[PDB]
Amino acid sequence: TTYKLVINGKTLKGETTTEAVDAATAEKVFKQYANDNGVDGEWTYDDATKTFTVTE
Amino acid sequence: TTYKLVINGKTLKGETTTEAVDAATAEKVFKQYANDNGVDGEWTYDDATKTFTVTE
Amino acid sequence: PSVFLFPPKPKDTLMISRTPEVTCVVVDVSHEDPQVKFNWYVDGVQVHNAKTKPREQQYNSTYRVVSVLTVLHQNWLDGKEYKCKVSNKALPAPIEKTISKAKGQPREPQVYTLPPSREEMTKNQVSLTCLVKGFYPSDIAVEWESNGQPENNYKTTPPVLDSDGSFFLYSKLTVDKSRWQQGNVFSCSVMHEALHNHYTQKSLSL
Amino acid sequence: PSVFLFPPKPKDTLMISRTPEVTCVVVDVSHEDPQVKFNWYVDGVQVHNAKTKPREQQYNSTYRVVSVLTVLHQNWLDGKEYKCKVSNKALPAPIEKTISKAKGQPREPQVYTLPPSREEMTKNQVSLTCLVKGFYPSDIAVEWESNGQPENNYKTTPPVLDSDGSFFLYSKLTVDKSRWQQGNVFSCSVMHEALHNHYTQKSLSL
Repeated sequence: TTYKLVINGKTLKGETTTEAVDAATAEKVFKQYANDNGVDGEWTYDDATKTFTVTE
Repeated sequence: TTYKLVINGKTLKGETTTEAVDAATAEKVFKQYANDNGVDGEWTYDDATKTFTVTE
Repeated sequence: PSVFLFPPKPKDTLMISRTPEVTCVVVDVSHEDPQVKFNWYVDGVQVHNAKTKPREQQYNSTYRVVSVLTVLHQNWLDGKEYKCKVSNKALPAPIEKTISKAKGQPREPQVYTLPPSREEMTKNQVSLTCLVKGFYPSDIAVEWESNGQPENNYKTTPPVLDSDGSFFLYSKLTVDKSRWQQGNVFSCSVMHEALHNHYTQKSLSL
Repeated sequence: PSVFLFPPKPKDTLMISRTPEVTCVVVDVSHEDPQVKFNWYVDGVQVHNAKTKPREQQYNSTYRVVSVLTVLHQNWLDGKEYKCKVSNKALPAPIEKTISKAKGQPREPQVYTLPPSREEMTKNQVSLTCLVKGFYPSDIAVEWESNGQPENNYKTTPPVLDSDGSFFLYSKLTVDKSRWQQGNVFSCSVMHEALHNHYTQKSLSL
């Protein structure tokens, strides 16, 4: 459990976490946060770190 | 144009007409009249006569 | 060479004013042996000039003989057996394909209609949806019409198998937002073996 | 014998946390000649241990060798070319199948949601409908979820071609009438190449 998102987006730099089952129900969570904020970019994981990355 | 329907149904005997393009838009017309009335049966045409027949 | 049997189009069997046709198609015909004789037997008895019609079609490097038997709405609908019997000197013995209407207790379909999304109204043309769920067999056909006249700009997803053994299809008709707002009465007619009168038609209006 | 190429499952390419795999399948393998060597080249360059994995499957009276190359989400999505190169002594020369992601300017899909019919409420379970129209390419995938959790009892009609070159699919999620009335928030997530963030999710509540 527990995945964190990294937003390296235009004029919005930062990070957040989410309690989830599978990684994919992290993606759908963060990814939504991402459009709730107007971030739009490429994405990445990294099970080594259980992380996600948005790069506008 | 002009097709007529023959209802030989249980406790409803009679006939009617309808202005239509193709025969099939007669079928859909009468056939609806048929369920609007609670007639339910087998159907027939007869281009010789441009007629339809409901036989409960 | 090979034979291929084909069943009538759902609509051709469910509407009386139409014509159900069973299509027998022969392939890999070649050129020195094109005399492909046709035998059709309905539920056993042979139906000679049942209608029974053929015609040569040249291509590839083989011919393609095709015969077509006009069926009887009620027989097909009562699960009768259609037999195409192909014979021709290029073969050792008669080939025979049979075909029948799907078997199973028929489940009358339910037909609901839903208007556009409050959100799709922002646009120029909106979508009228017509649900037809819980039915079997999967052979069915939908159409749309507004006041006594048939719309055209519509599409209909093929039947999909639902989790309860019954089937479900969605059919979407489109319109300039104006008619939808003017207050027009759209109407999705559904045609099916299971319904009363092989027909229904549920409305839909603002 | 014969080779058969297969593209990743739409969802495997659109969700980062997943794995896009291109599947090469060899058939009519026989028994005296099963050494079917595998060559995969991504957009030209050869990708050796790209992952590249095989394994014997005995049946019929022929084998069926299968290799699978783990693709890169962005490449496939950028229309890169995947090459499966099969070779084995039972053949005169190398066979090569290529495969690519559909081509065309992508049309962002629109996602509307509609509640049950006032008429289907009379029943025990009602149907939540989720429209996704006007899109291309046809590769897409929908899912549903209520509060942070995924429902399951749902079905999704395959994409159908609409009259304007765009595509349209309907996806229907079911529920005991109670939850629908209790006031639950259902939510149809749509995943697509064209959307912002390869994702959207529109709600739906009483």
